[PDB]
Amino acid sequence: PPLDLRFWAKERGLRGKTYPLVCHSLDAAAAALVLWNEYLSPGLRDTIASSMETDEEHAGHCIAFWAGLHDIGKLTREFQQQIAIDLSAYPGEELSGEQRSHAAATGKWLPFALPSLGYPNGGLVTGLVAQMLGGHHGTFHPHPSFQSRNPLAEFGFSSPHWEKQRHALLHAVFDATGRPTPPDMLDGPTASVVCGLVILADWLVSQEDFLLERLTSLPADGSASALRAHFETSLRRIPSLLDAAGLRPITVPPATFTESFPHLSKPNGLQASLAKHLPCLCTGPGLVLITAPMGEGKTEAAYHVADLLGKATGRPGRFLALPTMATADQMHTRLKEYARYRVENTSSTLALLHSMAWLNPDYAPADPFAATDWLMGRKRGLLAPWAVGTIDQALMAVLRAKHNALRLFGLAGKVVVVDEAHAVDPYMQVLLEQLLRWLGTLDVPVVLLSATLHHSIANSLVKAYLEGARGRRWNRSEPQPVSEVSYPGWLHVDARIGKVTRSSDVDPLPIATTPRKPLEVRLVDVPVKEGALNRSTVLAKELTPLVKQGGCAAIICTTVAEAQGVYDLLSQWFATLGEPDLYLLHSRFPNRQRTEITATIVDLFGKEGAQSGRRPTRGAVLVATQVVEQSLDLDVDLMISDLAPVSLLLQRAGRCWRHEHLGIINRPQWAKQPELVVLTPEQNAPWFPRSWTSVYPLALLQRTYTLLRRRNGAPVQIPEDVQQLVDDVYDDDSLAEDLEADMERMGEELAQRGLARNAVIPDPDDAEDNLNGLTEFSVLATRFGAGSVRVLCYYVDTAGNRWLDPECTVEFPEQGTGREGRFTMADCRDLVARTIPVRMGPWASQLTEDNHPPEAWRESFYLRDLVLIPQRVTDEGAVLPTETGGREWLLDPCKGLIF
DNA sequence: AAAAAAAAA
Ligand SMILES: Nc1ncnc2c1ncn2[C@@H]1O[C@H](COP(=O)(O)OP(=O)(O)OP(=O)(O)O)[C@@H](O)[C@H]1O
Ligand SMILES: [Fe+3]
Ligand SMILES: [Fe+3]
Repeated sequence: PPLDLRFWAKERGLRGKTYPLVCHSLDAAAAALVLWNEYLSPGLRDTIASSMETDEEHAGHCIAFWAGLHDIGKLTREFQQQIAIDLSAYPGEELSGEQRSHAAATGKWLPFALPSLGYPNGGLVTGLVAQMLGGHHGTFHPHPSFQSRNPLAEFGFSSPHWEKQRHALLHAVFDATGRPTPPDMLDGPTASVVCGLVILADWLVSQEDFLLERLTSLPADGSASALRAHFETSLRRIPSLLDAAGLRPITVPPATFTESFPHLSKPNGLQASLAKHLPCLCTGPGLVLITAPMGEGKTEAAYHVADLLGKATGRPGRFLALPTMATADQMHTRLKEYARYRVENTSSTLALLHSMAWLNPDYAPADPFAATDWLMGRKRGLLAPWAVGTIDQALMAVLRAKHNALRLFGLAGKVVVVDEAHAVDPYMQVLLEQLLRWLGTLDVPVVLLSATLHHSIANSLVKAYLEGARGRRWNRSEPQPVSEVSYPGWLHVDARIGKVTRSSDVDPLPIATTPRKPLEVRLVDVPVKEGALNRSTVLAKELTPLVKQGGCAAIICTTVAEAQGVYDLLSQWFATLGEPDLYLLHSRFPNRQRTEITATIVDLFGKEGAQSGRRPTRGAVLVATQVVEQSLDLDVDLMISDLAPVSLLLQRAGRCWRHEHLGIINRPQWAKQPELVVLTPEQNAPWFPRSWTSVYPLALLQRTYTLLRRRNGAPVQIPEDVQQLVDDVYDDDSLAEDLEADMERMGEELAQRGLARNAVIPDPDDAEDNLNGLTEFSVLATRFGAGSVRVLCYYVDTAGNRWLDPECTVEFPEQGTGREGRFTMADCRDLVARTIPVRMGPWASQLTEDNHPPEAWRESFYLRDLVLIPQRVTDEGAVLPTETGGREWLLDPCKGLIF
């Protein structure tokens, strides 16, 4: 029949005009086709068409055709009546009162009209294909159940009229994408990825510019050719939409190590053995597990590994996963330059992905690889050709929430690399395994970078990759894929056969790293007052040789109020000198402050301060919480930690003479050997302050302590005794002599790993025929725990007006400085910098209205959920600690927040 | 009682 163009698909923002539903549908079908050819990785396209068991011109045409049917659900009365419309020639199909999403309806009508064209009635293919189109807005719906023999009617689709036009529309786009015949196979994992494709497509033709332009040349009627005109017009315009979005693939030409990295003069022992023995092993899709110490160039190795795996799997896309927004920021630069160096001269962006990437002004817009607008959008990030972000951005592809199959699509065409794997806790590990699981089944090649990593984990990781690859999980009988991990050393995994080639099997060197002097480890007992450590005594003793001959020392404390006491203690102790330098650094400083301290600190004690002689010849001490453990270019002559689990101590203590080998540092006399003094309480099973049992499992401290007393002051070889210490503290049972406390630890780990299984999507086997499991729940974390809120201290005079400074001269912003007083990214960036991150606890449940921000701010994503912390200021101008949610707060200039 | 991450069509 002649398909009437009165049926619309868009009304929003057209200035009273409407866009016909055929036209939106074709547009989508075009965009989906273009995508297929020009955007998707070659190796991806193959994985999909292979899983459909077909050729690609065909595969992309079926995909082209489907994607056009995504909004067919809009052809119901419930949807089209919303705006003014004359449906006098379409009686019947009266309102139900159900209010079905058009998407759902699409998923509902499709499985009983697709066989018209050749699809298996009840065929898993028809099953999957209509389910994934019905989920074209990021929620999947269950396969339609029905009791009669005429479900098209059971589901509402009952008018002969309306049903011809649904068919006309069905038929129109069938004609356009070339009447493609149904594939034989299609499964869940492929179909969710194909979902992402359709979604990206619905988005690209949904923009107002595109639409308003197409709005000037609407075909005059439903004729197969008026429509073939339009389908061809849109076919023509989509590529320029890719270019606006910075979507073109970043393609790097094959090269050696030395060619890729001209600048790097000498390859690393590790690097030489990778660049040599991997080209052969990279037969196709598979996994590389690299593991080695700090500063051993793994990033550079990684960029390379990726490229071999890149050619092997038709995958130029890049995602590099990092443990913090910080380490991501830095690495964004490292890869942007690597791209400028490597790309052939001849508009594809390179993305920064984390919550804060708007507040970076060197990234976000107001150059090739420059971030574009469109790509700045909310879930899009992972759709960029290359991209570097936090690991959380990727695990969000395997939690159960909306658009996780967009997130999957993005990850699919790329090589993916996660650094500092060792970082992840039990909760995140479980999330990762399942990502690795789903990437396994999807032919995406994977790189894992780490420092020393415990074996159980390494096993579990690659095991997950292989369970995904082959399509069946592991047996209790089946012989574990990993039994020992070598530090340093690498490891390759093949998809085709699941062969775990180690380093020791392809080459016997052993891998060369930096040579460095054995670390001293000194258990030092400490007296106890009121449950916590009084350290006054032992501090005067260990840092007396600093106050005399100079030096660089670092004191690490388990908690924040601790390292604040240990700063006061030290601070008074220099007021007596009176004429070393003294620094404090934890998580509780306003962002603005935290940065510059970090800056000063990685200048003095950093590698750039030895090379520039800026390293302080007078004594210098730093007092830190576990902030030290992440991303700090430091080097200290002496270090003194409180006990932690060994894994953390050995990384806390990687800083000591981290740049000794450069021989560009004179160490003080007293600084004989690289030393870690480790505080511990004096006893009366081993016991610890509650504040240590609170952050670390009592059992884990107790083991670590005993694992050290088992050496009696013997030194730790590096990098040779490190892996045996990380494996053993967990593995040995004989280190545990409190069993209640050591069973609590194992229970608490179950707790976390358990919660994570509840967050995650299904194992791909289980999603073989049913996508509905993917987005179904009843906000999900990428991290176990209560989390942090951000607080902003405002100051209040007795009037009391509100100020941003204790000097009460910068009025509190009731408004912004953009047009109409809206807040801006520049405005938020400024504002956010005075906010400080405070761990959720009972206090946040007792928040009065003067802790809840101005109404102007509720309209801003960054500012919306800020908690305001008042700090009263006297008439004589003094900051008093102030009541807020049942605890006294005081932002101190030199110490940070204090509650 | 640590640190760490976290409106679309
Ligand atoms: N041949 C080489 N040997 C040692 N270092 C090198 C070499 N070539 C370059 N470097 C530099 O050494 C540093 C090594 O740090 P890299 O970026 O590899 O991180 P890493 O400490 O090795 O591991 P991670 O990625 O976890 O930080 C880099 O700054 C790199 O510029
Ligand atoms: Fe839709
Ligand atoms: Fe749509």
